[PDB]
Amino acid sequence: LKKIAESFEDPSSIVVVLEFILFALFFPTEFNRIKGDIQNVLLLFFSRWY
Amino acid sequence: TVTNEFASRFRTIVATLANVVNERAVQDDMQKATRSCTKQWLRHLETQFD
Repeated sequence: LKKIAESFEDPSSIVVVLEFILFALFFPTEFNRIKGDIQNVLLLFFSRWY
Repeated sequence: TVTNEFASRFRTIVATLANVVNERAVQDDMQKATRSCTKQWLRHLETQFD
């Protein structure tokens, strides 16, 4: 997955999170192979808000 | 370490120091836009330290 590096701070930065939820419902085959690093960029999201 | 420790200690400083700032915008009871614009600055200041 082409690294999209950003830090979640503003409540408006939900667009980066919603981008994967939308991608996962179109290409399950492709998502099932790169779910790995798409996870750790989203694991950074869970450290900040929760 | 996954997430740097030295910077995570700084987050505790901002977390409780910002709480003290609110107690002044209740006595001078500024319009939320004023109290928000200072709480927003501490987000940028802290994320730079990372």
